[PDB]
Amino acid sequence: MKLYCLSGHPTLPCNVLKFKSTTIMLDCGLDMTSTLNFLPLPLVQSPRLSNLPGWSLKDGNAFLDKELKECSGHVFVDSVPEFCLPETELIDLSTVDVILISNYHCMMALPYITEHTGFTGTVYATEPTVQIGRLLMEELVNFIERVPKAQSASLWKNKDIQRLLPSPLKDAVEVSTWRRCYTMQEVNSALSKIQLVGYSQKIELFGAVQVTPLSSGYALGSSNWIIQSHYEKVSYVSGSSLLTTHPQPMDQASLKNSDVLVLTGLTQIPTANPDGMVGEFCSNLALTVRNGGNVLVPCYPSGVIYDLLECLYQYIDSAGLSSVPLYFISPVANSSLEFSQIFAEWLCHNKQSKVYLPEPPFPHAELIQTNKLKHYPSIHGDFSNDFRQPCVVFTGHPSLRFGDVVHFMELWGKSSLNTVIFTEPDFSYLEALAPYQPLAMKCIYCPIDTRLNFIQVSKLLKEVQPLHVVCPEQYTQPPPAQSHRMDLMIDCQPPAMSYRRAEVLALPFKRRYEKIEIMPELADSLVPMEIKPGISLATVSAVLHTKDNKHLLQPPKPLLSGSIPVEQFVQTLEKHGFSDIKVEDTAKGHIVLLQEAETLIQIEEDSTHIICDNDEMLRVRLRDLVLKFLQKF
Amino acid sequence: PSKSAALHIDLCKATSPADALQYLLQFARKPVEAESVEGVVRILLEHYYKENDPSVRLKIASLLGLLSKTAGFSPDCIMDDAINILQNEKSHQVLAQLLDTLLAIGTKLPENQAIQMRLVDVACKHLTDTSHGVRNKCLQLLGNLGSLEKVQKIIGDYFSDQDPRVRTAAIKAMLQLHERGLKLHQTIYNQACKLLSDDYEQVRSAAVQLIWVVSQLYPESIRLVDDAFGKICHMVSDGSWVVRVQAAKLLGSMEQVSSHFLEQTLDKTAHERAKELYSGAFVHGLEDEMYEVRIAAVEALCMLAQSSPSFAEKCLDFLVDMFNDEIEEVRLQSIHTMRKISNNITLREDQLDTVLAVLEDSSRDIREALHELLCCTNVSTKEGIHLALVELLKNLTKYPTDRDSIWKCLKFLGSRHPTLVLPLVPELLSTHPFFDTAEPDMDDPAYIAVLVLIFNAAKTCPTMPALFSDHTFRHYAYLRDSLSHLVPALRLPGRKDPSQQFLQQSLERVYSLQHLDPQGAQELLEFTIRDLQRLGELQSELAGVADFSATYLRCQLLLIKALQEKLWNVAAPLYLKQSDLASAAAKQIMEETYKMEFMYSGVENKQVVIIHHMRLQAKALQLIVTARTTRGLDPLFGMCEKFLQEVDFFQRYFIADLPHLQDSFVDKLLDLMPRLMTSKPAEVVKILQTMLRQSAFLHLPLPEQIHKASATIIEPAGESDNPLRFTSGLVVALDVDATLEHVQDPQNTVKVQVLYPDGQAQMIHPKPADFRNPGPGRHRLITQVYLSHTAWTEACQVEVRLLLAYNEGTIPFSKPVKVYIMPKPARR
Repeated sequence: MKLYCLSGHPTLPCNVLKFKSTTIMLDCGLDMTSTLNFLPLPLVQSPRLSNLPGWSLKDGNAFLDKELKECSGHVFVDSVPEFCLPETELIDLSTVDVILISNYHCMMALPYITEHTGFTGTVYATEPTVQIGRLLMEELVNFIERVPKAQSASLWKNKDIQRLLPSPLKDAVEVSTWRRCYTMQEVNSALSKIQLVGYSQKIELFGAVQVTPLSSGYALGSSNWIIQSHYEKVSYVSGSSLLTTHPQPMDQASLKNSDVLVLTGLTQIPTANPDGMVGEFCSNLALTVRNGGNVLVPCYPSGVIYDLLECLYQYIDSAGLSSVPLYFISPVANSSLEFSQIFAEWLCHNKQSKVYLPEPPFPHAELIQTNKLKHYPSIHGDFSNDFRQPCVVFTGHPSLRFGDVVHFMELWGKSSLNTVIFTEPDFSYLEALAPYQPLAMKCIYCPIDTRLNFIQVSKLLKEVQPLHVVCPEQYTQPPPAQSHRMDLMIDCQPPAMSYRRAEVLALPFKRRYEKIEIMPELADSLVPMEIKPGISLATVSAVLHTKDNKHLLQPPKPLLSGSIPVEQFVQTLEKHGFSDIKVEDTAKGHIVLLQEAETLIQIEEDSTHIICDNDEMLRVRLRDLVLKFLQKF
Repeated sequence: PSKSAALHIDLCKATSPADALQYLLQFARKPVEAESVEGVVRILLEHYYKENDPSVRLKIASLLGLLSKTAGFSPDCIMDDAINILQNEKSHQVLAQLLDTLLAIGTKLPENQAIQMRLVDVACKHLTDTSHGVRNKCLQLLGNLGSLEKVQKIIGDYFSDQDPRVRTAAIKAMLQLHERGLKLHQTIYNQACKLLSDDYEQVRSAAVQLIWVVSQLYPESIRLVDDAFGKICHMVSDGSWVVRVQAAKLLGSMEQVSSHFLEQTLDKTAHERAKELYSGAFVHGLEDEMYEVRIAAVEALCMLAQSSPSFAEKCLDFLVDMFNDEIEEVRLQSIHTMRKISNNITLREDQLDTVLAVLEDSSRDIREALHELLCCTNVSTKEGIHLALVELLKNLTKYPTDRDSIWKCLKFLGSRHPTLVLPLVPELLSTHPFFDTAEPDMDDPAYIAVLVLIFNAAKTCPTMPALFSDHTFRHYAYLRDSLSHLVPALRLPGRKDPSQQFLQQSLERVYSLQHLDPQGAQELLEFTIRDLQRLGELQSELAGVADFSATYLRCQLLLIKALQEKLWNVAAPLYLKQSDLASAAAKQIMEETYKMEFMYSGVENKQVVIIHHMRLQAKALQLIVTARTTRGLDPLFGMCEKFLQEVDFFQRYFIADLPHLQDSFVDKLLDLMPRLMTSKPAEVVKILQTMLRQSAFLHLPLPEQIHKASATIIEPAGESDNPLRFTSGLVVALDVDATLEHVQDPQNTVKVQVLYPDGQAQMIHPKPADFRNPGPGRHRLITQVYLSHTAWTEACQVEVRLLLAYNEGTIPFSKPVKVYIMPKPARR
């Protein structure tokens, strides 16, 4: 089996696995690291971002004064934001056959692969995954749109200028394959190419393989995959959460007893205590509200938002802050709430029982009923009619480089009393908040993570004991933040081979057996026979019939094994009718003479030889005799 | 060069996966070779291929195919690829890469015989793999390199071989062979039946396309097309909906069939129960699954119903009951197919529910489609006409907006069949047999709706002017006066290129009368300017060319006034102030030349080089004025250098048309150019001054019927004193709806400009989905403009205008609109 890893990102993978006669690729990363590097897109053009000064080449040859701009001693690129792609040219994705999805964050990059490249096979994902993915791509395409900034620069994308530029523009990787954003017809094309699957569903591919998804528990419908043939097992685990969360809990029973385990989607901040930082969030939120300002929280419309609103529901009941309202602003807000509402069977047992006792599983429907939390699609209109101060706003995009988030903190940047709270760990908040610096806004960084830490990784691997482990180089290596700490690296016996962006591995396995079926009449015909205690064997003579890579045998040249004894030979010749047979002995063999047809036979250790005259019927009699005095293989 | 350096770098590095993948990715992603060095790069790649890492070898083969996609190489690369395929039997990845390279070489450029495709086909046939290695790829190789119009044995075996993927690839090759022709046979029909029975997905989906194509090839088995059609229907009842959509579209593409077999498909009913009261293919395929197979079914039905003159009634009922299909796409497609089949068609009972259909909530598309259906339909009975009228009047009095479509469909009804309405004429309009009936209302829409039907009926039959009353006489006069395209001409007793030549004559008058006094030139120019402006108002198709020549004459008059300014009479060192009508003239003349270049639609390079001549003349006049006002000899030197540089740019760009310019400013200056290189700028501008004073006037060749662009904002109206209210810092979205007329490159040229009353301009670009194109050269811009600012004390007026940018500068060509904006402060 062979593995091609097309993403150096630890969280956003593309893994092309070649097994037997099929090709199965997993996940789709759309790295917004280049998005972090590009300039933000104001919904309404702010004067300061309009007149940001232009950083200049020290040589002065290139037109980087208008290709690039500078702010607070730091430099950014001025265009529409780009997105980093996985390297598609390592393997022809047309020859790549079947695509699996873990979760919506891992399906963000799907129209790129599914429209332009020429892939034409089938794609699998669960229902909540595919629906929340459609909502996310709708939000993303809207925000790259809704104001077209068609400017694009390329002389900075020249390699020499990239070398001359300072970090992190010096630290930019694979600038050449960065692309502009995709559109609704592309979205609909991929989302019609999709097919559906539930948990523990066995999907057969060509008889060659069978795939099953299991609840990882990180997100609503987030799923680890299991690919098996009848002797071979690959467990692909990406982004599980074994803590008590809202989705279905993680299921390791089918995960164990695996030949090859690939592990991705681990935590980004290992030292983060989730519930503790959630409590710190609530305390800081109460402090800002009591001070009388406005709080911003950028968040994806799944997962962490639901957990945050539940805890804020309990905390607002605790602190008695029913005066200050909550506004959830995103063009996907209404459909996100409704989809989280009806997706019930994918939840955990507490929420399923909540469904079974006629109430909605999430409390934010009751929050809407009590009118504390109001959802709004865009900031223009009735939201502008109903805005309040002091206030709470959960805004659409967490990467901060486009949307209602950037407009709101352009509005609120001058004030100090207001507060921004980061809640998603997928980006460095320093490089996120660099363009607005200097900033009077209070910034409190309390990231929320549910991906399993290395202690739980060690526990899970010691529970399941796979034969081979595959993990990223960033998980093998110590982090630059705390290289002194030892528990921050994955430990496994045997040590897992690593991989880098666009790398090829050949996994340590050799294909030996596969699954074939016998047919009952042929099994009736076959009679086993025993040469060794506990070993009974039978020679076979059949016709193979193989349709759709599944194999069966039906009735329509074996050789010998075993030495023949001379004493039993002559005894059975005498009792069969042969007479006047004389035996002489040698150093290792016996020479036996039969006077009829003048037959001389020498018997040695793994050596027998019969010499006679031109005779036929005696020869074939001796043929059947010597062949029936041995075991057939 | 670069390829040799890359090969040397790869050989020097020689890392196993790392440098190989990095070099391959860099060479692929950087650029195409775009030269003949692709062969040398391929030779270096073939030399480096004799190594390990078959994955890197496959990547190199893909890079070779990508390089061959530029069609630089042919036979040498073909021979090298043949050698590599013969000597490189190393597993599935390298086999697939070789197959892909072979396909790229075959389909890249040659497309010829004589070992350009036949040798590759023989090589693929000999190198067919053992287990999924090349089989699919070599099948599509032979598909795209089909030999001649003389492979059938091997494709027959590859139909019955192991893998469904290989089967589907063979079937795709069959698509390719049929679209190249190749005249398939009936053994393909038999094996296509046994491929229809294949127990597996998508193999069926493409194999049934093959059974369709052989059936439409020829109908000779025993009945071949009827057997194929029955197989198609028994395949339509499969569960797989993609298969069903494919099935329905392909059976609709089928056009000839046994008629009795078609009614056997429609055979099973409350339709015939209702018919007596008045007096399984499609019947599962319509209400089997949702709107995909439903739309495919109705398109199939419309195509074969347009084919068959019979058969329509047994789908007439199956459409009239399947209006209310709870999917509006299915609704609209049902109405459209009823229109397209509505010929030799009676609706003796179905009028009631098909008009309960046009009674409908909002559904503006549905109601319009039903009006089209009623205008293009036929009816048989006078009672049906009567009830069609009464519920049509129900519709008009219930939704008084689509009365225009109501009147036009009543018109088409009267024109379609006039004789049905004749007994209703006393009844539909009250004409009490001896009384003086009171005069009906004139502009009452119901009465208009009945009158237009009456007149369209009376087009042919003459036996009802006597039936008319006197109010009907004067109302026919008024309706014929008003709605010219709705009522026709009748026989009632009461109602029984000079412009182009003139434009040419005036222009040649100016051109001939060029050689006279500057004053008389001024009055002649003014007179002809207002003349051509009057003509541009007067006509429409000459308006663009008239305004274009008019603004050119305005240009010339402006320059002549700038020359005749008294600044030249007054001595040089003074240049007092405010007499710089010359400078204002220079700015206006430059702006008019830009406008004259870009805002107009049809311009050709003769006009363009005339424009650039005039722009050079403008820059010369501006240079003269700045020379008059400027004391610095080095600023004079700089301006002179830049001006002569631009003259050099002009002549370099327009090498041509120098014979076309006779006695021209620019060509005489090009003759005197080296002396300008020698001489000091003072005498340069002196000679330039006199030179342009008695330079010339060029002719402007008038082109064909060109137009000038015109932008009109129809929304927002801007007369509203009700302000648009919001809270401070928040944004309000304001829709902009404008009509653009005669604009090229609209999504890149038309940009919105908003002036905020604190004085700042915000330039908003529209996304290219906002430019709808309903017709030829006439576009609609529908967009959002996002307005925000801090709070204001009162309402103010924000300006919205449409700017046109070129490539460099912007030109307004729209009337500005004022929108009242008022932001409130925060509520708490």
